[PDB]
Amino acid sequence: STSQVRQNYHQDSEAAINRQINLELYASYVYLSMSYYFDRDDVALKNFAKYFLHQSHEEREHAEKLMKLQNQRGGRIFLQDIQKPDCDDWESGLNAMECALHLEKNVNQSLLELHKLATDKNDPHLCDFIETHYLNEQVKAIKELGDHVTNLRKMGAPESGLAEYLFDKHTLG
Amino acid sequence: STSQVRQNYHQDSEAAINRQINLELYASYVYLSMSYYFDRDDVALKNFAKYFLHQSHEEREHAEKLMKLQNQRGGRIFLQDIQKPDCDDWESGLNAMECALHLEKNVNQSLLELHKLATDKNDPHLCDFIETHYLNEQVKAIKELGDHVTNLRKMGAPESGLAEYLFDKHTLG
Amino acid sequence: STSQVRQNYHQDSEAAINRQINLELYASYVYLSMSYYFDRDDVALKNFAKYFLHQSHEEREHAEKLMKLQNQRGGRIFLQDIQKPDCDDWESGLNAMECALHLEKNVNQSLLELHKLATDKNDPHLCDFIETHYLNEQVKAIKELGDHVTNLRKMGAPESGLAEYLFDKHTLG
Amino acid sequence: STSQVRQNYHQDSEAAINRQINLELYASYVYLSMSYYFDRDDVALKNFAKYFLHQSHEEREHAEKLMKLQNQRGGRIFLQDIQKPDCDDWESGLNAMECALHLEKNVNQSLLELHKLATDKNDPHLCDFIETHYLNEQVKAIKELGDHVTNLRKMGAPESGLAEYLFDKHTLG
Amino acid sequence: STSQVRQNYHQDSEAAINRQINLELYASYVYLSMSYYFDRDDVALKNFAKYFLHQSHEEREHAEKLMKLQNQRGGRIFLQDIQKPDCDDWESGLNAMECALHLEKNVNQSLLELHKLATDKNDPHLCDFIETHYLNEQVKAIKELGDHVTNLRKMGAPESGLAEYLFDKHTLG
Amino acid sequence: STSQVRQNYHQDSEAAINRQINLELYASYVYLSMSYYFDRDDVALKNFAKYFLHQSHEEREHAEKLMKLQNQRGGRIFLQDIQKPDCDDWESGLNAMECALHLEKNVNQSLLELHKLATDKNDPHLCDFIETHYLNEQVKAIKELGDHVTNLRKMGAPESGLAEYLFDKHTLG
Ligand SMILES: [Mg+2]
Ligand SMILES: [Mg+2]
Ligand code: NA
Ligand code: NA
Ligand code: NA
Ligand code: NA
Ligand code: NA
Ligand code: NA
Repeated sequence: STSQVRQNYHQDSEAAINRQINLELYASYVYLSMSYYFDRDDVALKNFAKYFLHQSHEEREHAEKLMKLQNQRGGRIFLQDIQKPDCDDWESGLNAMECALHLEKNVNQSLLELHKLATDKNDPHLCDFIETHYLNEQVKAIKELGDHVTNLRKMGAPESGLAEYLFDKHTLG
Repeated sequence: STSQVRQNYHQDSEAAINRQINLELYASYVYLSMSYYFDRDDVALKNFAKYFLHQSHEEREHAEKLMKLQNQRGGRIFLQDIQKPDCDDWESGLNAMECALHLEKNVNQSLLELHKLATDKNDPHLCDFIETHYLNEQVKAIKELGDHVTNLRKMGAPESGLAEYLFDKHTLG
Repeated sequence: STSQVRQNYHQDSEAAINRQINLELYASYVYLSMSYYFDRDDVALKNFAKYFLHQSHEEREHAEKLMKLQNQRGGRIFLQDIQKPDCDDWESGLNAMECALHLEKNVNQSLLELHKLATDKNDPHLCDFIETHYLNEQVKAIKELGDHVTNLRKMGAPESGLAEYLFDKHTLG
Repeated sequence: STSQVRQNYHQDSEAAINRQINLELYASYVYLSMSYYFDRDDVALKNFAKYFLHQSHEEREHAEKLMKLQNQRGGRIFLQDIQKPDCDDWESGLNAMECALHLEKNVNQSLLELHKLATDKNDPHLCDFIETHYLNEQVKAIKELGDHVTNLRKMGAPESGLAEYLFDKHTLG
Repeated sequence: STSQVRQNYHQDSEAAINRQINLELYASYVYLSMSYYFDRDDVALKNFAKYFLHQSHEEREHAEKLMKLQNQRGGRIFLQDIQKPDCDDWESGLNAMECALHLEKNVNQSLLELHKLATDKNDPHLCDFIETHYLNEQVKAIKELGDHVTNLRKMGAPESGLAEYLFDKHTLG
Repeated sequence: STSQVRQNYHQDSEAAINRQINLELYASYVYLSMSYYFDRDDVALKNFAKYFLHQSHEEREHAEKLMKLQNQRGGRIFLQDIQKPDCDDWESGLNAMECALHLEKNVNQSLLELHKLATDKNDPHLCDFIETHYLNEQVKAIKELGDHVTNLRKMGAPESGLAEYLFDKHTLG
């Protein structure tokens, strides 16, 4: 039953990796939802749409990198349903950015727990994988989203549609 | 409630489009599952893996094009859960190709039903969209998969691991 | 007696590093043996030979990088005899790949123990050195060797000399 | 009061980061002092001067990278006075190199303590930041300075002004 | 005790030069503080941050040019502590620009006093050094900062976060 | 038992070739030891280190060329342990060069005996192999090492660390 390549790879780590794959695919789908919300004719913030579509594709890449890890270590990928996002309508550029920030922080929390599990199972390969490819990426993503939220709020989002328009143009464009 | 852009776009067409978006995302996820099955150390058919990863990404693009259509016509996208694929283990290159063929034919059946609905609702824009971007793509995809299945079977797949190896190399490589 | 550069570098870490240098040189010599086995006129698998010669040279590089580490930290290199490989005759491409996989897993086990020692001695520099340069390299090497072994077996190695011939051509060539 | 981006970032880590920023700025100022000592008409070792000016600028960059970290994690930078170096007159190329070595080892000790704190607070992001950007840099810097000191001493520094002249020319030039 | 190069270089001029070096290093550190204030996630004015980081680096260059002067004339550099800036929190883009203007005017006042001292000691070399490298630079810097402050105020800074956002984009970006 | 390619290749020649392979691998390991001795922080002669690392790699190439010969003639390679060098500490650049000269002369002596054996067994192919690839190489290597030793001694090595420094720079650099 054991993969010929498997070495120092705990079943709990394999299970946590599968959970993280699902979480990354969920995040990708959330960002997809936000992108096409901004593509609506009654929202019409093209650069918000592009920003979130980019984020969605990046999240898919993260999921695929975790799947690659799973196979590299000799674990077995078990996919689950990708839950629909909590929203169909994201209300505003600012609200979408706030939801993105919350999502990224939740993903980061899951990564930190994954790292803690790896550490407890003395899996330095897994630990350094997470550190190299995920943790810093998360920190950057959270910082960027915080900057966006701060700027939008200072500009007067979401009540100033001029605010969101000009943010779309000058920051995301 | 009606989008300012909406014209000659039936609610039933909007609903069918949402169903098709979900189906395309499902197909993408199925192909993703197959790709990383072939990336397993105990399967190790890299070009099968690449082929299915490519198919997964193409399916995601098809879904995004349908979402774009939905917004273009003034419909509203409603996302649903993306169901996990029926399999974790696809057994063989031949079996995966057969499942892909079955999937593509099911998607094609759904597209033909969508076209029938569009025709009944006298929506020539939607009909042409499906014809131009989806129907011929499906016919080509089905023909290619049928060619793959035929070749694999003639070569002696799935019992001839040499068969699958050489197919991976010479057709998909 | 203490090197002017030495800082947070435990004697046990220095000793384990010397052991790892010897192990890397041993692995290099093993791969050299396999390469020239495949260069024999009665084996004549040129791309197997090239593959293992490449592996031998890579192993020498790994050993030299550990020696560089030892000097960087102010430890002192103590070289030992490089034991001859367990085999003169590696029997087949498949058998050689299986022995390579076993060797790489043993080296990986030694690296993991080295990491554990570093961790226990609170030597984060050493830990991240191992993580960055060795652990992922090992995981990749093991995965590749597992793929090779899987493919060879599925093709019918080692009884199908056609199998090994075609693997030599299409994968390693 | 808590930054919107802050996650898994302990107050003690923030405080230690501020201490490290100050230490890096101090080191930069020390190297600046040494550079312009070697620019004196009665010392006149241009390549020593360039070497230490380079080191000063590198130290400033390290400090700025720590400040960037602090903001990335949502901590708040608190700057302190940058203490003047212990010397105005560094006496010789050899003495300056020895003081630089001592300084670099002290900075390294502070980095190791920072890492230990990060580890204790289970901050893998901070740990890998230190490992990636600082620890190896320190090891290299210490090794280089040790090489310089060794060479100078063997050449006959600081009593052989010919020694320092030729070292300036051939190593640092 | 007298440098072999020293000629027409008064001790009071040497002392005033050392004071100016310290002042330039202080200004550099102030600008550094402002830069990373604007890099905070709750401020998030990237082009303000870049502007002040640039100013900090320029101030470092000014200090180094004065140190070079000191050595050229045969005076001896005596470094002092670099005092921390008066603020950790610069409150707004406008407030930071106003503080920068005040700082630049104080540095200019110190340069004018240095020039007056040079004149009184009949040190035309020192006088023309100050005139060529510093005085016009100061006049330009003050004019630019005044323009920034004027623009920000007219735009409605600091109460209009839109004001600061758009200034960051269009003037400093 | 006899290789299909074997012709005019005496068992004694095959045995002597295996001995020479081991000797070449030993010499490569000796040179490796010397290289990293010169990489020590308390020796710090980078160009000595590079010179000996180059020699080590060349020796490995010589060994591989002999292994290739063995297979070309239809003999069978039998590897032995590679003995550790007689020294961990090579004391000085001059001492290392003297040991290298002694080593090269011993290898040359072994090559001459190999040639004599070939001649006695009327193996002109083997004779001309040795003549073409090894004997002249040895003569050149010995002459170069003698030049190095002569220069070092005349410069005042090993007591003049300035001597070794400047030799490292001007001859080996
Ligand atoms: Mg790490
Ligand atoms: Mg004038
Ligand atoms: Na992610
Ligand atoms: Na499709
Ligand atoms: Na290795
Ligand atoms: Na530093
Ligand atoms: Na200035
Ligand atoms: Na040789």
